[PDB]
Amino acid sequence: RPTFYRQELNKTIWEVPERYQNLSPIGSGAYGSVCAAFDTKTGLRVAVKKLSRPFQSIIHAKRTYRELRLLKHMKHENVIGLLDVFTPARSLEEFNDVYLVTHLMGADLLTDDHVQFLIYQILRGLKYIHSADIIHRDLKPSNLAVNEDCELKILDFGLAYVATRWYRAPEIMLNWMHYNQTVDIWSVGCIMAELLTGRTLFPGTDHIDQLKLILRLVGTPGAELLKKISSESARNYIQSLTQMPKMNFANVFIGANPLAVDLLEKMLVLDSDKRITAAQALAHAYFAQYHDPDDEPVADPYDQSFESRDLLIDEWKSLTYDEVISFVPP
Ligand SMILES: Nc1c(C(=O)c2cccc(OC[C@@H](O)CO)c2)cnn1-c1ccc(F)cc1
Repeated sequence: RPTFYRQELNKTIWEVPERYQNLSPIGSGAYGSVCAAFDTKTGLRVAVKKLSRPFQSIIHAKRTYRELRLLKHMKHENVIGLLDVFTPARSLEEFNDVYLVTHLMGADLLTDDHVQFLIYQILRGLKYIHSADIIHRDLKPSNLAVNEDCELKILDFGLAYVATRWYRAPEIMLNWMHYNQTVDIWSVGCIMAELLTGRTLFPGTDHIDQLKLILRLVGTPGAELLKKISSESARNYIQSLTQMPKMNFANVFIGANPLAVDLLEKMLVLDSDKRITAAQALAHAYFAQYHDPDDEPVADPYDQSFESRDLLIDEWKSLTYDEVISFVPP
């Protein structure tokens, strides 16, 4: 066990191991605050998220457990992974704080070769994630941390402007049909289109407007898709709206690489059974310059049985401590 040091930066208190020096506060969030930090052991710059209020409620307790379990499991070039996890607490009883340490990236979310590399990496990262039955579910430019090699990593959570709903698959925002992993692909689509044009594709001012903007482009659900809407409420809503034709995506993404536009038509379909998977998306002609199937690996199986559990603050708290204790750096 290493020795720690204390620090107040931005009204929040920080208790890290000496091995992490020069804490620079660089971003904040709903579930915590990230500091930049130099790691004396590896000689690398790293990020440190101190989870804010990790064990305040059953919802916080579970969430904290969830975050740790996922980062511990993520091992991939395009997905943010745990370099170190620690706590100033010397026992489970005192255990009140959780710090997560990962790589320092650079920034967030240009030429068609850039879009290609960036989107390639996101989709290489969603192939993996998706392979372990995980769905990012809130994929957006600010969970996409790039450095100057242009090298991408998917963040579990971003930093703090961009509305989440600007990037949500209709299905999982209007709760309107059975959803699958391909909710992230809708987002990648929305992200990809932004990189190409410079403009948010679906810059909606709320749920109803968002749906208006998506339908402008993609067209109202036809009889084959209306068929799969499970909500009495939403079928009503859709069918009542004034009917819109589907657009030619070349007329909307003009001068964009025709292969880029083909990938877009393939990602931005309402019918989540038709939508292109990550694994499929990589084999698209658009990525010819980077696609390599012997190097788009899948992930170890991931036990999310815990998601279906109702436990007590203290129990979750204990499982998390377990995961701190059971860590091994790479
Ligand atoms: N690794 C990162 C970053 C970054 O590296 C990052 C992201 C965007 C911008 C950014 O700025 C870097 C420079 O401005 C400061 O050196 C860093 C932001 N959050 N996280 C993160 C940390 C610990 C976790 F457990 C989970 C996620």
